[PDB]
Amino acid sequence: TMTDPIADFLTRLRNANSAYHDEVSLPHSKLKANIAQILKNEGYISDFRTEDARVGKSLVIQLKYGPSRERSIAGLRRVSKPGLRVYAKSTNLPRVLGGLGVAIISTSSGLLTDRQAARQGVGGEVLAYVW
Amino acid sequence: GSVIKKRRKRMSKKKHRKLLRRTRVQRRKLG
Amino acid sequence: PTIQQLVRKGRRDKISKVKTAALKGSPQRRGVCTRVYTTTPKKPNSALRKVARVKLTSQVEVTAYIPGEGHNLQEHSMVLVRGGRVKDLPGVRYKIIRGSLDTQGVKNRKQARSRYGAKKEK
Amino acid sequence: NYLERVVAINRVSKVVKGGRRFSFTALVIVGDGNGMVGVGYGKAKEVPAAIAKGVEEARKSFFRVPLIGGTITHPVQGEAAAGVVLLRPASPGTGVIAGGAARAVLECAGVHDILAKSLGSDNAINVVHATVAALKLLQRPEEVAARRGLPIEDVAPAGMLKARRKSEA
Amino acid sequence: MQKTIVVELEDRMRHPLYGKIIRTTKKVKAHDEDSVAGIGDRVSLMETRPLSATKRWRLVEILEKAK
Amino acid sequence: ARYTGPVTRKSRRLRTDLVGGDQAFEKRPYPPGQHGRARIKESEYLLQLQEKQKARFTYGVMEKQFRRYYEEAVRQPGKTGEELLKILESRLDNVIYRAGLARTRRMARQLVSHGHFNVNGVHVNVPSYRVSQYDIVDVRDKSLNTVPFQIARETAGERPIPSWLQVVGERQRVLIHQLPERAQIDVPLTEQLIVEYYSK
RNA sequence: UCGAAGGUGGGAUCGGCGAUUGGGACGAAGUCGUAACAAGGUAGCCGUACCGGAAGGUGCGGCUGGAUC
RNA sequence: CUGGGCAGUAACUGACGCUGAGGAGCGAAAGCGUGGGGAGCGAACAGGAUUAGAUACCCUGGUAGUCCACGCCGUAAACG
RNA sequence: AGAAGCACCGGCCAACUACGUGCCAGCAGCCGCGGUAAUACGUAGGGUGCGAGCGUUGUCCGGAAUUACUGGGCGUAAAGAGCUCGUAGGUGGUUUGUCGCGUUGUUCGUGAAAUCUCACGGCUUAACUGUGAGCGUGCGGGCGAUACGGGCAGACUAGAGU
RNA sequence: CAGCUUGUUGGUGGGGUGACGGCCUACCAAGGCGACGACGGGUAGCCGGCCUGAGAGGGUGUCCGGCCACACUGGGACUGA
Ligand SMILES: [Mg+2]
Ligand SMILES: [Mg+2]
Ligand SMILES: [Mg+2]
Ligand SMILES: [Mg+2]
Ligand SMILES: [Mg+2]
Ligand SMILES: [Mg+2]
Ligand SMILES: [Mg+2]
Ligand SMILES: [Mg+2]
Ligand SMILES: [Mg+2]
Ligand SMILES: [Mg+2]
Ligand SMILES: [Mg+2]
Ligand SMILES: [Mg+2]
Ligand SMILES: [Mg+2]
Ligand SMILES: [Mg+2]
Ligand SMILES: [Mg+2]
Ligand SMILES: [Mg+2]
Ligand SMILES: [Mg+2]
Ligand SMILES: [Mg+2]
Ligand SMILES: [Mg+2]
Ligand SMILES: [Mg+2]
Ligand SMILES: [Mg+2]
Ligand SMILES: [Mg+2]
Ligand SMILES: [Mg+2]
Ligand SMILES: [Mg+2]
Ligand SMILES: [Mg+2]
Ligand SMILES: [Mg+2]
Ligand SMILES: [Mg+2]
Ligand SMILES: [Mg+2]
Ligand SMILES: [Mg+2]
Ligand SMILES: [Mg+2]
Ligand SMILES: [Mg+2]
Ligand SMILES: [Mg+2]
Ligand SMILES: [Mg+2]
Ligand SMILES: [Mg+2]
Ligand SMILES: [Mg+2]
Ligand SMILES: [Mg+2]
Ligand SMILES: [Mg+2]
Ligand SMILES: [Mg+2]
Ligand SMILES: [Mg+2]
Ligand SMILES: [Mg+2]
Ligand SMILES: [Mg+2]
Ligand SMILES: [Mg+2]
Ligand SMILES: [Mg+2]
Ligand SMILES: [Mg+2]
Ligand SMILES: [Mg+2]
Ligand SMILES: [Mg+2]
Ligand SMILES: [Mg+2]
Ligand SMILES: [Mg+2]
Ligand SMILES: [Mg+2]
Ligand SMILES: [Mg+2]
Ligand SMILES: [Mg+2]
Ligand SMILES: [Mg+2]
Ligand SMILES: [Mg+2]
Repeated sequence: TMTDPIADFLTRLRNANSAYHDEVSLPHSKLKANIAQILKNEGYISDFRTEDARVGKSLVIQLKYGPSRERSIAGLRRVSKPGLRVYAKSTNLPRVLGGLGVAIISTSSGLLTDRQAARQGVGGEVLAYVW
Repeated sequence: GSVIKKRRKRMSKKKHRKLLRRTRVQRRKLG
Repeated sequence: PTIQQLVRKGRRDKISKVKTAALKGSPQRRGVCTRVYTTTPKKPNSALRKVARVKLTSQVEVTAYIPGEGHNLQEHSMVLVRGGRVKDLPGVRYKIIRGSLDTQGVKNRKQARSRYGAKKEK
Repeated sequence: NYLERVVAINRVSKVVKGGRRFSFTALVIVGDGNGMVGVGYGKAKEVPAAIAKGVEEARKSFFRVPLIGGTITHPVQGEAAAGVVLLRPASPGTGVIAGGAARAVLECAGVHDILAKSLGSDNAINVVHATVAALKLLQRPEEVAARRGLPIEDVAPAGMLKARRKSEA
Repeated sequence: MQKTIVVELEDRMRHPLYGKIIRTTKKVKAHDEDSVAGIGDRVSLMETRPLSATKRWRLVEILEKAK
Repeated sequence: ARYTGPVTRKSRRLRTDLVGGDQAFEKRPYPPGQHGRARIKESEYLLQLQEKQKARFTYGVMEKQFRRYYEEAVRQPGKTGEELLKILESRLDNVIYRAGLARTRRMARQLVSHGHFNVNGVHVNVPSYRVSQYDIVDVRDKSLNTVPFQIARETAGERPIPSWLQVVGERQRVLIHQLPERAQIDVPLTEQLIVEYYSK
């Protein structure tokens, strides 16, 4: 069945980014909203917002592309898995593309990326690498 | 030539069954 | 595959077959060296090869190659045997070191003169 | 003053009624030694003719390799037909470390500092195809920043930040 | 079994090489100065001096009784 | 142990004039032997091996000693080739070569081996000692009035003196300003191929 | 009383040898065929059953990793 | 007599889901047991032919089997 | 002036010509060489790599991403159970509040000494030693956190079922 | 190697011990362990470490140091902290 909507969301992102889709729609969960917030303020997508779905909430996000048809995301990868959870301390955080990409980190301070985790001093769950 | 891989197995199985039929009696039933 | 599968049954390495036997962790081992004779190699490389049936001090029996040319080995020479397998012969997997108790060094050896057993000169 | 290097010379054959018709394939890599590298396959009845054809069609298959001063910007893994080549940037001291087929391509590209590892097929041609694919996958901080909309300093790590200007003063 | 109680402990720990979280249980013995306890009985315990061959625990407080 | 053999032979084999001045070299720039003129196969391992042999026989350094120096150069922070050249320069026979108190390496080495040298007034006879910063490169007091030690005076002008050591007048004592880094190191050899070698 | 050793007994279990016998592998320029690869001369294979010096043959069902219109 | 599936309404429950080591059931054909049945076909078998031979292919017959009931078997290029 | 030998030279692998032998002797790790012109056997010369060491064996790791957590695969290359149901187990939609077990932050204690790494110091340098700083990844206590996972008390209908 | 366990699981009263304790004993109940591998078979001293490896891992436990076990083989007490 439907396991790990985090990976479902990022796989929807991959498939539509590879298909050059302007926008994606999916179910809304607070974790998805915060992941889309991270993706925004790290600059991998354009605006996202929410519909009044028939049930629940519906999360739509827009995919930004360069002036020509170049992907603004070069890929992405779920790292924390429901079959294998991966945790990282603040001193041994993952380095995505040596730094040119980022990793979504879940911490007691909420969801926040590699730079905030390193210079704020707490590590924890590593949901995914976007780059 | 993937059928050759089947023919080797066929020959080995055929010889084993032939040996069992040579010994379905006290030749092998005692043992 | 499905990491739960790995935790239920872990990755187990393939059995590494013992490359050398009859010596049981011994770099060399001596033998009474019965039945010296000469045998033929496989379908190519038609020649005649000097081999010896060695009763090793592991209380085993193996076939060994006599390297070099010439040997004084007949039936009961106390030989020292080490590894090394010849490609031509099927059952040869060991080699008597030349220059041991009752294996003299090969005569007229002036090149490489440590294998095959040889003092320099007089 | 412009580097060529041939990696593999392989004698192919075509079978006809009379017998076997032989030919030579000459995989060559042409490079400037700073950032310009191209790979040419090249085929001809004669070994130097195949060398020349490979050089001539490698010099028309060029692509820029993004470096930062002897090492690549970030680590990648190129996947060829069946070749897999993994590249990891190296500290400014330890030189090129690569296998026979990869080493030529990155030396012609002009990297001085790289960790290369062939994990997939061992065929030289597919190895160089995989390495080239990895160099395509390579990206620059200054265009990743344009890709993401954020400036240089908040996309590229401070290490490579301060390591860039140490070349050009 | 006559003033003896059996508490089935719980623990989760990181798998040493595959890194998963394995759920491992226990089955251990604790004291009851009063032999009243159903089946279930989320309860807490602390160590003692051994009161039998495999007695090392004591029931301290019983909460959310067996329903 | 030392090589104790021909020098121009290996200069020819390595295809580089290692020593300073050799008429025996440049007459037959090809490697010696009966097959001295054959077209050698320009292999990567080939030039790496000739290059490491260059690095060794330039300073008269033996194999496992060069190993040990390279395994501490790799471990030292930063880079490895610059520090490897640094330390192989810091060997005191090379120090004498830079100071100009010798004509060739094989007697720069022997002037140390034969005990004509105190560093901090300490009798040293091992040629592998490494000079530190600010140190004094001095001689025994009784060495004076000896033929090479007095021809060492007028032969101090034909060879330039590096800027990491200072040589003074009637007391033939050197002062090591600092441990020389990269540039003032004479470079008959490109040095990244040692670095590449030992990853094999 | 308990108690090592010892004795008695019946089992368990791990090995060695064994007349005789069975297959396997590797060898050589041996003997009998020609079963497969082409429609391989009856398409070939799978399971199963029976038969035959030997490859194999045949029946029943199946497959195309064969054909035909 | 009986199983499943699909669509629609949104009436109901409110995560009750997925998978599944072992395990259990089902499982072509052949085969096995007992009892029936047996037209046609048809392993085996026999004759004829072909052939150097022909333990085959082709022909003539033809037993088991193929069918039924109830058990057993539990295997197939059981394949997409 | 008393003081150098060892191994190897077809490709891996750095290092070649000649003579003697002629499927013989023999070499070899691999694939192969030698049947009258051998860079591959024996000798000579030369050379290469080393050097009080050089080679052979045996053992182990590496290369081997050829047990794959890092880091592999299963249509035809080895690999989907004949199919289904279902036990343990693994795993699990959306949302609210709480616990803080996992997770995570900090401190304290422990993690002996020696070993390994950094810096100096001395045995003539070195090997070796000493000192100071890391390592000691883990664990126990206290004080924080609740984003994710987990427990609990609930809620929803989107999955599932009626 | 799928069933192992009867002083075995627990309790009471005792004994015994330096000390808790089926450590032992009388009585009473019938429990405890196990597919997260009981019971069994084979192998093995363990460790900081050492070898290798980029690491994770793999091999190994020799000098040194720490812990344990043993002292011809097997069983037992004594003194004495
Ligand atoms: Mg084909
Ligand atoms: Mg692939
Ligand atoms: Mg491969
Ligand atoms: Mg009590
Ligand atoms: Mg017998
Ligand atoms: Mg045929
Ligand atoms: Mg046939
Ligand atoms: Mg025919
Ligand atoms: Mg046929
Ligand atoms: Mg059949
Ligand atoms: Mg028949
Ligand atoms: Mg049929
Ligand atoms: Mg409701
Ligand atoms: Mg099953
Ligand atoms: Mg059934
Ligand atoms: Mg039937
Ligand atoms: Mg029947
Ligand atoms: Mg029958
Ligand atoms: Mg009947
Ligand atoms: Mg018929
Ligand atoms: Mg007939
Ligand atoms: Mg019926
Ligand atoms: Mg099957
Ligand atoms: Mg079917
Ligand atoms: Mg070579
Ligand atoms: Mg000749
Ligand atoms: Mg030779
Ligand atoms: Mg070896
Ligand atoms: Mg491995
Ligand atoms: Mg190996
Ligand atoms: Mg594979
Ligand atoms: Mg699959
Ligand atoms: Mg297959
Ligand atoms: Mg299937
Ligand atoms: Mg189902
Ligand atoms: Mg199921
Ligand atoms: Mg369940
Ligand atoms: Mg659960
Ligand atoms: Mg959930
Ligand atoms: Mg000092
Ligand atoms: Mg020191
Ligand atoms: Mg120390
Ligand atoms: Mg310590
Ligand atoms: Mg529904
Ligand atoms: Mg009792
Ligand atoms: Mg009692
Ligand atoms: Mg008492
Ligand atoms: Mg033992
Ligand atoms: Mg590795
Ligand atoms: Mg010990
Ligand atoms: Mg010892
Ligand atoms: Mg004794
Ligand atoms: Mg006492």
